[PDB]
Amino acid sequence: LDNRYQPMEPNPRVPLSRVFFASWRVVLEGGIDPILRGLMATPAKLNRQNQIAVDEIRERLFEQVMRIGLDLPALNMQRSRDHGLPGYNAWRRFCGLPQPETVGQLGTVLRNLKLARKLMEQYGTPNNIDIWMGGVSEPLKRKGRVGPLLACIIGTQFRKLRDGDRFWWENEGVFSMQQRQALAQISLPRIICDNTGITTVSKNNIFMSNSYPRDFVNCSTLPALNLASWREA
Amino acid sequence: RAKAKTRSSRAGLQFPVGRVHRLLRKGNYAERVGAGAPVYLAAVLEYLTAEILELAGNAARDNKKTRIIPRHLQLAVRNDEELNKLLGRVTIAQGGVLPNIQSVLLP
Amino acid sequence: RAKAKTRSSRAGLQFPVGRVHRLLRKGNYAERVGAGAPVYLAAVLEYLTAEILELAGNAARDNKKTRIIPRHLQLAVRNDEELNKLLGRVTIAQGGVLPNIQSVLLPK
Amino acid sequence: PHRYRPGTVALREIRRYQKSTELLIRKLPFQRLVREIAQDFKTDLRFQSSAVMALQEASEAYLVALFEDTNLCAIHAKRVTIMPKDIQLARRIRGERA
Amino acid sequence: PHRYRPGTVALREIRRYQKSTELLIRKLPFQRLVREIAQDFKTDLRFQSSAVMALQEASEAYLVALFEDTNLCAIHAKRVTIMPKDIQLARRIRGER
Amino acid sequence: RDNIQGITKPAIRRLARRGGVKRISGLIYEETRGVLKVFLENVIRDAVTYTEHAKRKTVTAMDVVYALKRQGRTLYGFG
Amino acid sequence: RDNIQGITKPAIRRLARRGGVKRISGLIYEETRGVLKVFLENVIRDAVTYTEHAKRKTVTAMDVVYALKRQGRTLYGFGG
Amino acid sequence: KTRKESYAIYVYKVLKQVHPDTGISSKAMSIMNSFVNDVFERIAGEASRLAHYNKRSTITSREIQTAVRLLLPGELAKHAVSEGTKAVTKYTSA
Amino acid sequence: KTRKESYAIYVYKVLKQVHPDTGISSKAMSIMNSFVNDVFERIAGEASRLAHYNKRSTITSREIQTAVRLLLPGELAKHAVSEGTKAVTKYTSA
DNA sequence: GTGCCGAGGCCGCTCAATTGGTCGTAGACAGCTCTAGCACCGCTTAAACGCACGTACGCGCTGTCCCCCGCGTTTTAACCGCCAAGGGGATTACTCCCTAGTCTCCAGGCACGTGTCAGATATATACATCCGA
DNA sequence: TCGGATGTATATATCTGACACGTGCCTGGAGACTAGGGAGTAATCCCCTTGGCGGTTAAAACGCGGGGGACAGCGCGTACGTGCGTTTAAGCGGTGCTAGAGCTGTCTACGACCAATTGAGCGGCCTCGGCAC
Ligand SMILES: *[C@@H]1O[C@H](CO[C@@H]2O[C@@H](C)[C@@H](O)[C@@H](O)[C@@H]2O)[C@@H](O[C@@H]2O[C@H](CO)[C@@H](O[C@@H]3O[C@H](CO[C@H]4O[C@H](CO)[C@@H](O)[C@H](O)[C@@H]4O)[C@@H](O)[C@H](O[C@H]4O[C@H](CO)[C@@H](O)[C@H](O)[C@@H]4O)[C@@H]3O)[C@H](O)[C@H]2NC(C)=O)[C@H](O)[C@H]1NC(C)=O
Repeated sequence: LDNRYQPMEPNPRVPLSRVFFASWRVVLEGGIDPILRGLMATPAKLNRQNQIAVDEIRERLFEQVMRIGLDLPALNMQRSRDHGLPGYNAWRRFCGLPQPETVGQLGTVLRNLKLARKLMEQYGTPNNIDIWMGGVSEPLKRKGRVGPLLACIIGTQFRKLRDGDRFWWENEGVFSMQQRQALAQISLPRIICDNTGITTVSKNNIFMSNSYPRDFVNCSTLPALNLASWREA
Repeated sequence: RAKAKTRSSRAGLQFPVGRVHRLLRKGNYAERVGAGAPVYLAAVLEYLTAEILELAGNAARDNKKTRIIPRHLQLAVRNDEELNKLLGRVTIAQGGVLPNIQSVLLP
Repeated sequence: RAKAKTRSSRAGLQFPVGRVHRLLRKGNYAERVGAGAPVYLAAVLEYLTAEILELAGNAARDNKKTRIIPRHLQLAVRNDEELNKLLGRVTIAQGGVLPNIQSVLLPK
Repeated sequence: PHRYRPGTVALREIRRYQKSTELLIRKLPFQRLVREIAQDFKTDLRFQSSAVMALQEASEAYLVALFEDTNLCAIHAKRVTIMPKDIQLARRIRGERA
Repeated sequence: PHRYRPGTVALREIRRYQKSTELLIRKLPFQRLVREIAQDFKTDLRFQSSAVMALQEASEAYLVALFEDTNLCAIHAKRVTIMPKDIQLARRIRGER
Repeated sequence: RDNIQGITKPAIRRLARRGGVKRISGLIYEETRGVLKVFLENVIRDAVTYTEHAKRKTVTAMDVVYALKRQGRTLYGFG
Repeated sequence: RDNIQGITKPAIRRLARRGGVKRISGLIYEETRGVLKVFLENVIRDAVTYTEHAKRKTVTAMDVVYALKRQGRTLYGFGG
Repeated sequence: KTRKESYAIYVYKVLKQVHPDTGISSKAMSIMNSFVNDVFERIAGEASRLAHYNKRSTITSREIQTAVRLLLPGELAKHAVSEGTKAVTKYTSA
Repeated sequence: KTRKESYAIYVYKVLKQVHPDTGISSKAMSIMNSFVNDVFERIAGEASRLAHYNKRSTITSREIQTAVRLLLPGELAKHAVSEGTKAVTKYTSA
């Protein structure tokens, strides 16, 4: 997108199979400002039980730099098998969730009976369902984008990464109280305003605002990071 | 005129913004009530209701039950530290008590 | 016109009926406030104040002092069952505590 | 002549009644007690069934919480038997009889 | 070499401190503690003298009531010495735990 | 009118079992009856006051709920 | 910044004596310090919230009174 | 400065009526003012809740009487009700 | 027959949002309605007291946010504040 | 496996929420001001701190026996299914009296100024009380 | 069971500062009206509360046997109160600076208020499957 958040000619919409390992687009095609604008002002893709992954990554992944296109979900499940990860039921048991055994129980858990029939036909038992497939086939949590199993795993991992980190910014002795309060005023919109030539930037929760110009403000209204607390005397 | 649009739909909620506004206006709380107060109150009420309902549904599922009864509500409230702190002096009818036996009384 | 008379004077009260009425009207309590509510409230407040002050003055006289200090108020409050029940969750500044010692802790 | 230990059936009852939500007091005697108590405040009084039910629920919850506190007090004194002094101490510390 | 039996001076101090109304905690250390606690909530926070005094009075009254309940708990267990378990039991029964 | 005895010893024992009590002394029942009588007296007095203020001869569930809420014992399930 | 030690053992002993305590264990002082810190944290947090809502930088006695009343600890003689 | 009103002079008149010789200090006056304000707030809030429960938009003497009966315990409620009824009758007589 | 309003439709809508298959009972609806009313009353009263303390005649979003921070404990207050801020921003945009 | 009663779904309709304009006042903002909170500084000195002793007390072990728990039997009344009368809760219409609202004004209450007398602070004394002898 | 010895209440001087009185002023409470709607008072409808009856059987009361736990000694170590000597910031009093709480003057935009419109939700009525048995 250009300065007015309109499609940028030429090539406003480029297929993903033509952008993999293409740094010449970053170099010779206007830099990173249009790319950041497109990231900020374009809706993402919703995860639906009948619309999981697009064909760009499923049929034509790394097509230009390889002898044949790859299959990203197939690679995910083959990697899960390569890593020797347990099945869907084992991880449901791990997170304290009920483990379905029949097609009816799997349909009740997934809230999609036809998907349960498809999974039963492909695998034969819920215990053999790969972790990625079962995680992305579960209905999404309210105000969330992962199923209960994926939410459990991700929350546990990030809680461990936060509490187990000695140099956590909120940990005492890492940052001073004034420095912590100054850091509390940061925002990715402010970073984009400071480090690029973009003057109109989405509002708070940059990961939610996607429609121009309803949720876009001027770059000057964003509070800046006050580094005066870092002065040593 | 233009087609009517509920304020809850504009705010993206499911709790009634208009009813909350009317209750605030007729509840003898202040001389005037702002236009953003009902939206905030409805959002907070919806969030709390969703939290407790989700916990109660999880408790009901743990008991192999299809419906939510007051026992599941009590189990959801008393097993959550923050909800228990909020509903500390509150008695839920037909809720029972949390199963807990002191260690010294065990054989 | 006529010689203005305070509403407290008509009711034989030393507490302000007009001020209580104004506080009731501007206190966001109800849409309308009746004419007899301020008189009743002022009378109740005056009675409670008179009783607590009588007990505090009795305590001060028992302490051979003239002026009333918070210690006398605390003694008066805690030595009356009804007032203690009314002020159970109230902390009086510079009031101390009622002198008591458990019988087992006594030397014997 | 299979006789259980003097503590097995008590623990069984504890596990049984901590998993249910019923009312442990018979409804008719409690209703009669409520009416007898209310006779001291206003003669010729009528009661809704929901009012008596709410009173029973509140009383049962209050008694259960008081008994939990009393059990804590008894355990504090290195005992397993619930005694009236434990109830009195719990009521004092709670602020009821204080 | 005169010497008082253990317990007499304790009762004397009880009778002395149950008669006076003065604050039993030093003012400056309590002010420093209050400022240190309030630092976690705001920067460059200023305190009125009356605010610190009110905080001290409330804290002292709360601690005195807690110690009364603790003494009751210790006496219940056929003891005259208060222990942390008595404080924990009192705070549980009060509902502060 | 001796209805405080209607709360029988097995009922008090059941209420204690729900509270996790393993052993009960023989003198606990009278104390529990007295405590229950005091609590019911307070709640019923408040409810009857609420009923008289409403100019009614019938005690409703709302009166009991308000009486309990006035004592910091909010009850959910009756309005 | 270790100001919790400013509440010395003699001060806690005096507070216990005012409460009618004859004998005090050696581990009581740490428990008392922790309880005091928790109580002060709650009250001061409420007071700071009240002050911040008023767009003020000075914590007044009335904010402390409102906080204590919120916890159910109405205090007489300070403010009104 | 600005006028900050309080129940100080009225409390002094009541004290002089009760004890014609004793005085009062500033801290005791502050405590009495806080007590009066607290009791006023309690009774007014109870009366407001009573009026809201009965779907009435007016606080009358009956609401204040019921609030006093609910809050004040034992003989305090009876004596306060008697004093308030006497004051209301005297006010409405003149 | 008079019309009695309650938060039953909205609670059912939220339940279907969370648990589409799980149903609810009548007593659970009564408890939900009582809980919603109690929380509403608590927040509204705290906001009213905040407005009265600062000598304001208007209850705004700031008063509600501060009341939520004061009453709701721990992370509940933060999450509720975030949800309310998002709702207010969305309403202001639309 | 049964079935049945309570949760779920569907249709009037009506009142409460929405939409479109105005008014005036509550709140936002800029500016001054002058309390009052904060930051050194020295001197007492009262209180905190460190320490040794011994003695009273907390804690563990042991034995009694009595009080409480478990179980069988009989009695009691709780519980449940109908039936009837009716007191009283709940709703509706009229109107009238009680309360909100407004202009005038004047006196009660608040801010300021002050002085003297209850009250805080030594001081020597007389007891009050406690601990071997 | 009495002498010393430690601590405390008491009556007596001696400053002292704050509480009560006096005065000026101002703003809000009272006097005298007008307008409108909240509710007080009848009247009516039906519903849910109370009283009654009888049959089942679940539960409470009573009694008996036994074991285990509450309570009273008894001992033993230990740790906490008491007193003394050393140290340390607490407190008091003055001094200086300026941050911000508070009051004043402008102004505008936002919520209360009013009128017209319509559809959201509440009550009534089926209908079937989740759960008590
Ligand atoms: C068969 O045993 C399974 C395993 O049993 C384990 O070993 C035996 C001998 C016992 O000791 C048993 O207690 C052990 O669990 C058992 O499945 C187990 O079920 C539990 C309870 O659902 C699972 O625990 C839950 O795990 C997750 C993740 O937390 C864990 O992992 C992370 C990372 O390692 C750690 O940081 C955590 O501390 C835990 O170790 C959570 O979902 C959950 O905690 C959250 O949820 C509960 C309630 O939902 C809340 O109370 C908590 O506060 C948290 O919010 C639990 O901790 C356990 O993972 C699982 N084990 C395995 C190996 O899958 C199974 O039930 C047994 N089968 C039968 C039929 O009984």
